[PDB]
Amino acid sequence: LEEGAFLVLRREDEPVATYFLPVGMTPLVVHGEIVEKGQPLAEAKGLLRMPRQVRAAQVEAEEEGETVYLTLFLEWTEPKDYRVQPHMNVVVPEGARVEAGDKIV
Amino acid sequence: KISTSDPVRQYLHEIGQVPLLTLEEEVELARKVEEGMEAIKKLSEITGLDPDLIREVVRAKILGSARV
Repeated sequence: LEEGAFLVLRREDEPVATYFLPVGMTPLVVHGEIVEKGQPLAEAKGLLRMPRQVRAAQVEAEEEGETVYLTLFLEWTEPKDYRVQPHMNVVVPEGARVEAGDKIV
Repeated sequence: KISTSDPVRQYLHEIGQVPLLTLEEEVELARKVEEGMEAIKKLSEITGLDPDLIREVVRAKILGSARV
């Protein structure tokens, strides 16, 4: 990311784990599974900020002990460009959503 | 004054103001024209009116006001 880290783990292939890291978390590339030993040894010190483009809403928490497991919504916007030729038409205005079947140009 | 150069600085002024973008605007307007053409034909269908008639009503509306 610009500011952020996605950590996923396919034991075999099934996405066995999907745990994200807000900046201020110190990652370690290929560690971890000595005995699953809670070894994404990422340090949390001070501010834990957010990537500014991707948003965090919908909160959930199952409360126990020293840490709670949390499940949320992660909507990162991907900048992807296109180029208009002479003969291309811009049917769409200055910012509007589009469907899977909703031709643009 | 002498109309040698008058309708030239007449023409070359708005062609000075609009010397078409060789593709962009050029075609931009052509398309619009055909858009009118067909709009008009389907309007003939919906109203039961004449194609050139609708054509001229449009024309009269655009130019502001005219005998036509």
